Amino acid sequence: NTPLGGCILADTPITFNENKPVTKVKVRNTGDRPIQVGSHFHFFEVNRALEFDRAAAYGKRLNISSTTAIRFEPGDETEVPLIPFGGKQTLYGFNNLVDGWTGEGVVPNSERPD
Amino acid sequence: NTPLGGCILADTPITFNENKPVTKVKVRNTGDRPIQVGSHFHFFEVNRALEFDRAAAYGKRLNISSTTAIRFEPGDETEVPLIPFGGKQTLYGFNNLVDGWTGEGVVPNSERPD
Amino acid sequence: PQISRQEYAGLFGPTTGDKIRLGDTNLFIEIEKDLRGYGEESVYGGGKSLRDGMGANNHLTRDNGVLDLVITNVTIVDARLGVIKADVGIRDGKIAGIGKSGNPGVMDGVTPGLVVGVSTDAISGEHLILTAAGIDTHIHLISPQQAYHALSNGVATFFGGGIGPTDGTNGTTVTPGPWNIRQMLRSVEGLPVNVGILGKGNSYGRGPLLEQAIAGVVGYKVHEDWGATANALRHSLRMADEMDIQVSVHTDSLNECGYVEDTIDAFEGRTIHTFHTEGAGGGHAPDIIRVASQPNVLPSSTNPTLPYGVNSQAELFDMIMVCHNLNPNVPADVSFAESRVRPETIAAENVLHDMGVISMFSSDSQAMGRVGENWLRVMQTANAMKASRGKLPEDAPGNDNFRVLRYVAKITINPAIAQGVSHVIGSVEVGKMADLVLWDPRFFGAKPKMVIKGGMINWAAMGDPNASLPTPQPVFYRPMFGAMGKTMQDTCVTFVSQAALDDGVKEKAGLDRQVIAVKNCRTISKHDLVRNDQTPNIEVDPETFAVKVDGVHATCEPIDTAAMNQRYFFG
Amino acid sequence: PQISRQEYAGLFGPTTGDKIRLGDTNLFIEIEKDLRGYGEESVYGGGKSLRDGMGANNHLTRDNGVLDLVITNVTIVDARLGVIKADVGIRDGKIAGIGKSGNPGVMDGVTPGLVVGVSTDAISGEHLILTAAGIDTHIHLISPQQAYHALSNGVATFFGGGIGPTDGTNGTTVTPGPWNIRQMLRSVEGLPVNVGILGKGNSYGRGPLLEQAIAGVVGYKVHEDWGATANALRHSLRMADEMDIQVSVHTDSLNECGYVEDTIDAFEGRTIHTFHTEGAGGGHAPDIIRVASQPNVLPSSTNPTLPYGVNSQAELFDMIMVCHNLNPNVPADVSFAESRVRPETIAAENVLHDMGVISMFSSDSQAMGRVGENWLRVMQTANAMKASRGKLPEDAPGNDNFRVLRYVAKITINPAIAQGVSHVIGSVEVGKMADLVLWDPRFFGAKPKMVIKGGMINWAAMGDPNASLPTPQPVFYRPMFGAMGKTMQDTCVTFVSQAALDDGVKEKAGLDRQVIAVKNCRTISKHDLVRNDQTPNIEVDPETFAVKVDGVHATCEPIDTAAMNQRYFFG
Amino acid sequence: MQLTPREVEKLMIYTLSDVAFKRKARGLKLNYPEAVSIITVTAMEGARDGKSVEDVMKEASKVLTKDDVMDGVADLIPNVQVEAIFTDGSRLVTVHDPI
Amino acid sequence: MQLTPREVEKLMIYTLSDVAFKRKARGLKLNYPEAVSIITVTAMEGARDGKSVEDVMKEASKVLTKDDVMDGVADLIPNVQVEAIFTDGSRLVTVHDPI
Ligand code: NI
Ligand code: NI
Ligand code: NI
Repeated sequence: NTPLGGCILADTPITFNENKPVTKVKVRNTGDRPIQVGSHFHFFEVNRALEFDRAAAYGKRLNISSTTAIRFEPGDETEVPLIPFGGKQTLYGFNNLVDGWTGEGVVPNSERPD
Repeated sequence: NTPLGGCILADTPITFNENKPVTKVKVRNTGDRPIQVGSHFHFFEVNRALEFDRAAAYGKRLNISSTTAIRFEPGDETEVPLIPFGGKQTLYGFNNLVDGWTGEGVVPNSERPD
Repeated sequence: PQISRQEYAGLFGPTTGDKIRLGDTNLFIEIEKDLRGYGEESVYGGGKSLRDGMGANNHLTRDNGVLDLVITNVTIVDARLGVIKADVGIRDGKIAGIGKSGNPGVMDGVTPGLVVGVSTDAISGEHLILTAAGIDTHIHLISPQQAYHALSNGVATFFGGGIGPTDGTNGTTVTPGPWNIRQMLRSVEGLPVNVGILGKGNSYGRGPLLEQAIAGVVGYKVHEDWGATANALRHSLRMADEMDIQVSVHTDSLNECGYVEDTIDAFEGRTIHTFHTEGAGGGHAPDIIRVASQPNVLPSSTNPTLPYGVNSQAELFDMIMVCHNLNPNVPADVSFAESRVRPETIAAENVLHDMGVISMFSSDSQAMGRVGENWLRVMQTANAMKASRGKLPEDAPGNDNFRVLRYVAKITINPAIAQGVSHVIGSVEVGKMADLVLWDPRFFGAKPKMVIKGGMINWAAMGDPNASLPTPQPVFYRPMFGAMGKTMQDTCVTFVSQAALDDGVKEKAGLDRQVIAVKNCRTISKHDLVRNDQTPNIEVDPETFAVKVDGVHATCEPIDTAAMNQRYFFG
Repeated sequence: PQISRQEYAGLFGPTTGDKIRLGDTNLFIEIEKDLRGYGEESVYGGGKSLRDGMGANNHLTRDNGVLDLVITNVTIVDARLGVIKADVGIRDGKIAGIGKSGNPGVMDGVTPGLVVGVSTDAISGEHLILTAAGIDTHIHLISPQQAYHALSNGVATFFGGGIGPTDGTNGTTVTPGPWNIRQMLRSVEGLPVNVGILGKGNSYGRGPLLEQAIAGVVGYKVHEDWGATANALRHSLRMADEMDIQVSVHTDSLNECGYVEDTIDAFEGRTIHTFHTEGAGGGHAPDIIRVASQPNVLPSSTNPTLPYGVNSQAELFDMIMVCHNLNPNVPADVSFAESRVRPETIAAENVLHDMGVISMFSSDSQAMGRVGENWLRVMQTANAMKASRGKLPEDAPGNDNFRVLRYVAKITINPAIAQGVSHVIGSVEVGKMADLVLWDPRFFGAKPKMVIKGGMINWAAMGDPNASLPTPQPVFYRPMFGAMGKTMQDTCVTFVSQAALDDGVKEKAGLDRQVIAVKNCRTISKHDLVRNDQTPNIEVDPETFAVKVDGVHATCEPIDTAAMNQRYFFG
Repeated sequence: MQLTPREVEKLMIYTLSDVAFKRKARGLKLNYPEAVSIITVTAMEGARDGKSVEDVMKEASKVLTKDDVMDGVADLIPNVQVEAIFTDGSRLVTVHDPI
Repeated sequence: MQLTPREVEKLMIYTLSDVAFKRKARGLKLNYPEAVSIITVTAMEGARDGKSVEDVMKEASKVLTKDDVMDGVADLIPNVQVEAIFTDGSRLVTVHDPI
């Protein structure tokens, strides 16, 4: 039995988007104010204050569940797994740093100077 | 193997509409000319020359494959199985004898003039 | 990464295999399919997937696909292929697509007819249930407030007739003659529901029926008070053939012109809508249910009898005296009711709904019927028939989808098929109109959150308008922007015959409402009705009024406590 | 009653489980489903089911459902859910339904959308195959007779550009400028096929591309002869975003502006149609197939290379000299061809079609391509890949449906998706236009009996018109009533952009043909293409031109004798 | 609360019942709306308490007599109708002449 | 009185609180609207008495238990919102699960 509006949930955990590369990066908040980045935000077009390997985040979002965001306090250093965007991988907006195209590139991580 | 444009049919015979009542009737051609009745022709609204139990064919067609027709020569008497029409069982045209639906009467073969 | 379904259900809602309890009933509905790739779930909020360059996109609305509104992952309950979890899209007041939403340029597996952009405004689809709005084929136009009570329970479509509180209207759903029809088509301009006017189907000539068809009637009405004669039906059916409309019947309960078998001969196997197939509302007493055995018939039912209660026998002996102005002192008036109050057919009606014989559900509002208890009384019967008759052979071994899908079809898709408006409204399918209802599973079938009509919210649950949120008390239902100004007329549909549409009723009668012509009323049968295609043999005893279906006595014991009533309502 | 399938096949044709051999090939197609209740099969003839009060009915045509034409029991070969036996309905030049035909009043299980009446004219669907007509995305408008040869093989839709036999047109599919576009949109009035004009996509400014979009072009064309620069591409796509149209590319084979990787950077991951993805027709030599690995790309292919024959190597060196006026004496002209005649990519192209990478199939007519051998060369490749690579893991254990459904998708639904005309034409689905082809399984993919366009027969096999039957010799194909008078224009569609349709090109250019605006060209990807959603990794050796797909060498040995050619054709 | 219009209008009828039993406490002859107000509240309260249709009809007839109302109020009330929510659902309550 | 619409609608919620307290006196398990009525009135009365937001939130949680309501009413009420006029002005009152 279960209460009103309850869910008799099956004993099985959910599996997220598999067969997609993962990139672990150490992100440290240099600024004196807190920063929180959402699931689908493009980390390459984030604040300049955050010190990390910027070049490794080409067309790559957070490797966490959709919707949710992870908070960074001033100074605190946190490791974050990153996953590449799906479909055509054509991003626009954020800070006018790239606005479209994809990097990718089989064998060399080249193109798009900044 | 099969020739070009041929059909490799499976070893199984086709089953034509089951769970529908059957009515066997002896039909004799009194007239001196031949008569051929098609699969979906309403047997009650046929030529007056054919001598048979007319009342039994209330909204009933021939119990043979669709399209095909069976020929009757002058004088020749042939037994023919009859099947009732599908859907709403409401027939129109032929000889203006009924032009309506044959009611699935509540147990008796009654209603309408003949 | 991997995470448990408990935290997923708390944010994104259920998925494949999860069962949802429908309020305080014993019914549980399992998700048959999830049309989404796990990982890219689309939801709106502070720092969520639906932002610039993530869920949205820089392309224009003209690029057929950019939605006007999206329901962020909801559990659909449709009769065609329901009990599925998917993002539903709205565009031009119609259902664009059902599957996965977002930006295909940066998300994998996004459905082509379902993309979020600059034109979309999201709805919190999670932890809720979506469905097609209800239709009521028996509506006496006695009061215009009736619609607010109907729309307050998930019924955004009306079908019937009347002028106002006239005794003529109080007993019969008719708007007789072109003058009354035009005045009612014009009064409906100030109503927040779809309407289908029914004319009087009592005539020997072809002309008086033709006048009403060209005036703008979706069908005809044949009442026992106006004379349900073999000629009144023959001529109403003859005209309904050439006009492509549906005739509704309330047969002669006095057995004056003939018996039930004589009126079936007068039908001539032509499709017809039968009100109150049980017999409380009307029809050839005692064996009316006998009509539900033929295929041409489209059986509907009034809702004061469903569910079959212990105290139902007492109330209907006094109720019958007001609707058809019958006197309690005249012997012919009271002795006539003694047969119509037969309790054996009311219990049979309830099991016939479970078997799939009574194909739809109506009300007969303010004349032996309640308009604001329709979806409720459907789910109340579903709880009683599961607790007594148990799970069906067609029903699944671990869920009650088959019964719910069969029962929601009686109020959503089947009444729409009957009155020739399937293509417009009926089911949550692509290309159809956006007449949808949203409710919490806790308040399912009784109290919805919102009521979307033509892609705009017409009616919804709302708190104090001066407050800082829409949830603070007093939370009572009020008309929304979809029921204000010119948008009420735009989003509502005045149904008529093709003859009337071709003649130019919209211009002649000056209707700012949307005008769609009814069609495919005559060729349809009981097999075309969803989840209720059974035509079983019937045997009814005329003395004690006992009903036997296929040589088996059809009955059930009454219930004292029904599901969802004093626990949610006040009055 | 019971009867054998041998006598049933001789009258009513095959059904569930029956396999049909496609001509002299090794391919057999099995029926996956039969949408009909056995017993009431609908066929026309002397004393058959389709007569007054049997298959027909006394109700009017305005009762939405009465068909204008019905195909009596045919084996459909659609890429969505084909290989089914069902009665197909035609009404208002569109598909009204697919299932069972006849009178629902006297026949059980008749589909509501499909009813035969007084308005229907039957077609002998039995012992024949039905399919959607073919589309050709690479058409140089060099000669108007080209359409007769195309339509004589089941291709009732064209897509390309040109003025006439100008060297400019002989090498590039372009109708450049509003003047040339109006003259060609107006010359197409006397053509019996659908047409989609492509403008020149070679400009640095927005303006010159806008002038063509508003004039009436379905897309743009970027050729190496007119300069396939990164700017010509990046600015053509920028306009194709705001206009919702498809750009077709014939990349710089000289590697002048950059390499293939520099042009993929210029695309910026925006959807694009790539002609001759192999390299014979054109494109960045040698690794042009490398472009098919990305998802935004829509790969098509010319048909002189498919199937890969033993003598294909020789004809290309002489053929390449005329199409792009290359001199046999100049060293830079002949040494440039030595790389483009690479035989390793032609064998890879054939296997890539089987794998489901090359999503569609074109021609490049009268410029390294044949218009009248499209459907033929598709089925010729299907026979070669089955005989060499064998049955696929996705393919069934006893039939070759998966391969045929994958291969028919390349000429029917995928080119329609690419050029944004899916909703109009592409598959045998409900609500789509009636652009269908009929052939005997004996003559499948080479010679059809009829060609229905907009519900009327446009072209068909016809004998001596003076004879007592249509079958007596000489039987050569001639234009029918669907290609005569004003009916040719009615049944054919001149595709344009929305921007052009909104401006009023039908009125400005004075087009008596049907004018439909293309849409959903930008958001689509490789996954939206039917049966060809694979995006595998690629590795191409630049010295010997060897192609490795996912670390496996992609090639196959050539064939000397192909299926259906000498046995059916004469010349 | 999600009060449907049927529930909102059933509050103005209860507001009158408190004024009817407050005036009854002082010893006043009830008028037409006051008499019907205290007659209908016993059906709604009866349905809330779980009483059957038979019980509430007879109980509604034994609330007031001819001396408890004004002269002529019994003549204009030969019947009193009202809908209340019972354990099985909404049911009609017809009280034929309660005085 | 110059009753603004916000004040007029706050009377129909008080009419229900008297019916909720009257049914509580007879010993009846309150339903959804009745439970929320008597929960919201304590916030309006609390704000009238001059009680702080902290006091009225905790006081509104200690009015009824699971035995004082019907089976399932606690499951469908994880939060109760209402606005009352305090000494400083109109303030929100969110009661997270009072049962
Ligand atoms: Ni009635
Ligand atoms: Ni070319
Ligand atoms: Ni070309």
